[PDB]
Amino acid sequence: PKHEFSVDMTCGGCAEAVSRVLNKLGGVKYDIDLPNKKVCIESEHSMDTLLATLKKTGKTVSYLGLE
Ligand SMILES: [Pt+2]
Repeated sequence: PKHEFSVDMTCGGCAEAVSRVLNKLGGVKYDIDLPNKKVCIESEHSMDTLLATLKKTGKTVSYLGLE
């Protein structure tokens, strides 16, 4: 599935932090829209796992649904 999340990223370091947690999880194809504070993730990970992984950045995260 393709999941979209709102992630409260402020700058390049925030976008990097998101990338780092997703890279460590593995099994994800993602793209990060820093200006609009959004992250789209295609994977067979559960929405739950993806939410928890994004939250490891410490940024506020919410779920914008399936794409
Ligand atoms: Pt930042």
